[PDB]
Amino acid sequence: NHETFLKRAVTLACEGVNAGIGGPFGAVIVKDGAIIAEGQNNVTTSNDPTAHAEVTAIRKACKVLGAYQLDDCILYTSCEPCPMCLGAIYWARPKAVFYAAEHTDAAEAGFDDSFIYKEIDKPAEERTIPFYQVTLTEHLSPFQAWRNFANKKEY
Amino acid sequence: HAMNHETFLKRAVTLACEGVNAGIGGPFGAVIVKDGAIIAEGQNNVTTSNDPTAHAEVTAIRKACKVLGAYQLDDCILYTSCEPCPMCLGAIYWARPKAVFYAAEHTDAAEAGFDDSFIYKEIDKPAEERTIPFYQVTLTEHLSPFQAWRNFANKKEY
Ligand SMILES: [Zn+2]
Ligand SMILES: [Zn+2]
Repeated sequence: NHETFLKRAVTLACEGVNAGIGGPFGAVIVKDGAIIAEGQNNVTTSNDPTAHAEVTAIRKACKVLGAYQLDDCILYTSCEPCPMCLGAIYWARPKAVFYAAEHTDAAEAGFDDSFIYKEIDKPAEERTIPFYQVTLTEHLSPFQAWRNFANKKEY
Repeated sequence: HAMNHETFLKRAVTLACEGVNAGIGGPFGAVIVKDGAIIAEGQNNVTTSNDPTAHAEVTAIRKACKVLGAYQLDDCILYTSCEPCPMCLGAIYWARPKAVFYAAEHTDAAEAGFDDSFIYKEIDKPAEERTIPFYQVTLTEHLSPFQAWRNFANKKEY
């Protein structure tokens, strides 16, 4: 069944492109043998650069589950997750990920997937989008608030 | 009142503290600035929105794009209370603001119990050996989406 679900993700990626929804990426999230949510890249039609197929599928699955974690779920994606989506997977915590195409296939199609992976390893200020650290005396204050917030929900 | 980077970062830190104390979510805040003014603010809201992608930076990016009616953050600067985790660093690169300023570091988030540092380390592990394993499966049709894209005349690049 892993192949079946991955084939569905690839079909969704093609359909997304051909219907003008977005980019060539699709994803499916499964739990207990049932698809709980699907996603297609929809960045340009939703004015949301975070609306990658995997992110969209994660958001929709979490809404169906009424949860912020993907306990016992498997994510199937048409292409290896980019850094944003790999991060989203680690915050959502499904049990496994299956993918077909690789980041190099996305890069060959003109996308920044590979470039972003490489930017992570560059020194912060030399990144194409520079990242500057600034010292603030109260930079740990949010963490102190968190420690003292009795009704917190960990994530 | 002259503004500087520290002033926008302090607003991000205030948003992080107030987001925790109002029960919105985690100890992280962010603001997006354009033309010297804040155009969107974000607070981590993962557990109240049932959305593990709702980090402060992602929320601020989403809101700013809605304000601008765009999917890019042309000429914007992002200020965040803590160094972006891998998800948010990726979101920044897909949104394309000009620069990012941050106060606390990934090590501070890790010391407070968050997975920020862990995820950066996981990127470098072989896919199948990751704590959340990533399995590549060969499908004959794996390039079909990209062929569709190359042939879709009205595509909008991003
Ligand atoms: Zn992605
Ligand atoms: Zn983040």
